[PDB]
Amino acid sequence: SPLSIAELGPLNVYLQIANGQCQTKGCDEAAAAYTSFYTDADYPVTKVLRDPVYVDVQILGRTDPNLVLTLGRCWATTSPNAFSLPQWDILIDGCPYADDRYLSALVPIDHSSGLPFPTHHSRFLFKMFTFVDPHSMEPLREKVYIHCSTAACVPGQGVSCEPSC
Amino acid sequence: PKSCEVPRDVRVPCGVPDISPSACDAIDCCHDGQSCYFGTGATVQCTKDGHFIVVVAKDVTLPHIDLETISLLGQGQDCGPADSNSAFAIYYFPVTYCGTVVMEEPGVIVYENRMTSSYEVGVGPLGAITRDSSFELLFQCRYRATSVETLVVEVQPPD
Amino acid sequence: PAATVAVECREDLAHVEAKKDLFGIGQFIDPADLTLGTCPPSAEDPAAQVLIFESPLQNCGSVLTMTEDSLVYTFTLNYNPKPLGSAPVVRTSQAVVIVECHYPRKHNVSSLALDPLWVPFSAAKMAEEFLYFTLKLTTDDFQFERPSYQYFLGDLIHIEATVKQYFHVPLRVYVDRCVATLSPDANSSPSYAFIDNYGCLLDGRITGSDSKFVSRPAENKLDFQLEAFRFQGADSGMIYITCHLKATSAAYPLDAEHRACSYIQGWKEVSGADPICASCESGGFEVHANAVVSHGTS
Ligand SMILES: *[C@@H]1O[C@H](CO)[C@@H](O[C@@H]2O[C@H](CO)[C@@H](O[C@@H]3O[C@H](CO[C@H]4O[C@H](CO)[C@@H](O)[C@H](O)[C@@H]4O)[C@@H](O)[C@H](O[C@H]4O[C@H](CO)[C@@H](O)[C@H](O)[C@@H]4O[C@@H]4O[C@H](CO)[C@@H](O[C@@H]5O[C@H](CO)[C@H](O)[C@H](O)[C@H]5O)[C@H](O)[C@H]4NC(C)=O)[C@@H]3O)[C@H](O)[C@H]2NC(C)=O)[C@H](O)[C@H]1NC(C)=O
Repeated sequence: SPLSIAELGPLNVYLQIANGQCQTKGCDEAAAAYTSFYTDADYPVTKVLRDPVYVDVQILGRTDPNLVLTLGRCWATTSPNAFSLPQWDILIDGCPYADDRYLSALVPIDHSSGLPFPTHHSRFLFKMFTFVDPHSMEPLREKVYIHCSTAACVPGQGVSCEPSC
Repeated sequence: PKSCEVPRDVRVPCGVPDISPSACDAIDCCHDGQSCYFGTGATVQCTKDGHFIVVVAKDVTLPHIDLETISLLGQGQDCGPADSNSAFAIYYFPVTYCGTVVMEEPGVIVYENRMTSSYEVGVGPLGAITRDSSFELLFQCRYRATSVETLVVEVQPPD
Repeated sequence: PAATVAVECREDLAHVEAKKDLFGIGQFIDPADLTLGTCPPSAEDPAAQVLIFESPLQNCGSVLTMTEDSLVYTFTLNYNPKPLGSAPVVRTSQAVVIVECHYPRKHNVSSLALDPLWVPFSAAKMAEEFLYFTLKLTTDDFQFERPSYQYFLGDLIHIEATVKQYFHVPLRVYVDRCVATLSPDANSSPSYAFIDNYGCLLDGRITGSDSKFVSRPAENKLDFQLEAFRFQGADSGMIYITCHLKATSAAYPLDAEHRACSYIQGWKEVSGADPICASCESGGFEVHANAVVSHGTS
């Protein structure tokens, strides 16, 4: 019987790479990284192989603390197009890719992070690499791009908003 | 460029005790006044008994080079690192072994061998990656093969 | 309500506009009777006759739901009329309007370009050392070094030249010259090159001797014998012998400059490759010949 009105509204997700530097030798490097993030001018960003790349994925401009950002598959490409090949897997089903020796890792984002809405963020790290032509097993000498599928999630429903791993 | 700024916990001594500074220089080593040690980089030494000696700093590449990835021109039990510390790897094998190529030149016998490192590749369904560098070293032994030898005799008429 | 309740859905906030003539009845409602959940209207538009609510999506009695495509914030704009003054009377009917704000739930994100870095290594190295030889007087079987260096005329001086093989590829030794002198100086006069021209043992050729290259017990060894002698004006007995020794791999082809030759009724090569020695018969040496006279009977 009653009336019902409905409309759309924006909801945005943003991915950035951390550039925080350890305060002094001995600090917690993983924590120190996310104290700063690269800007657009800084790219393309040079990072040596095997080095830790700290990534932060975030919902922008929301104020509801019940929202939980959940990551799906996070992968890498040789070109800007995320559907382009070849691809390497960093996260699958929200949990580190298992067939990589230099295993990726999820970074807990607990109160120690001290974020206004820590639920809106999801952080993870991977070890820097370069793509190789499998036939010749030689460096492709091409840039790398990092991509993630994300979903905003609501706890208390029938769905789970955290990755079991 | 090769430099001798090696700290004392990882120095590899060069195998001639109480060698003089200029002799230690001749073997392509470093001398600090009290000791002789291998410098920073790749060092090649050919010794009198016909054995290769190679010293390689693991920091010649970024990221550092692993000791399994490196392989010589031929396979064998003696072709792996003979010794190693946290910073250097030491190879010691006969000039006959490990696929060494022998060349002939006028007055010198030339041995040649080659270190190559192979990327370890992670392969996935849709990609292939590596996190290693490459290391290639071509080293030779040029054994000079002529000398002036002498002897003496005394000949007396029979008596 | 048909066009009464409109909504704008923003990132953090919902903005609801209701027409003051909520029911299209010509008579405006009490803005105190219209509540979004339990929230009163925020402002008024005396020109558009619009009661304006603004609530962050988690406030004002909002229910949040999940679907495949979207997140849904569902509000309830409730109009509960109250008595029109001291009179216990109401002239409107109660109503509720459902306000929904949809938000795209799923997204994919990308980073900007990363550039991998590594330092490869490529260099060439050379190193040097010497092959080491031995030249030693030996015994009649070229088996042991001779304890003494003294000989009589007509004896054989047995000498062996060896290149020490150690771990090298099979080596062959060569003796391409030997100069005999009275003084240790190899250029001193008198001097006699009993071996010369790259291995030619010219003694047996010029002196008519049995001096020859006996044999090679191993490729890195070469045995030869030299029948003793003295110089014409020599008062001293000691004679100094200085030789050039060479070496190659056993796989190096025997050559006119890589040979060990001796004149035995014809130039002869130890190892049997006799033709190699053809060029030992050069100029510069004069074969000895004893004189001749006619036949007489004693
Ligand atoms: C956000 O990011 C997400 C993560 O990156 C994105 O999701 C990805 O989207 C891509 C593109 O759609 C998907 O790729 C497809 O995946 C399916 C299934 O993959 C499974 O396995 C992977 C393992 O890694 C899992 O991750 C995944 O979840 C699934 O379990 C593949 O089948 C697809 O391959 C086919 O399509 C591609 C093009 O898309 C072709 O290049 C390829 O050759 C394949 O072609 C098919 O070939 C078969 C034969 O093998 C054909 O079948 C034949 O058909 C004929 C005619 O009909 C006849 O019947 C024959 O009998 C029959 O055999 C078939 O017709 C071909 N189909 C084509 C060409 O379409 C492809 O790889 C990713 O899987 C997906 N990942 C995840 C995790 O979901 C998401 O899209 C992003 N969102 C946005 C908005 O950007």
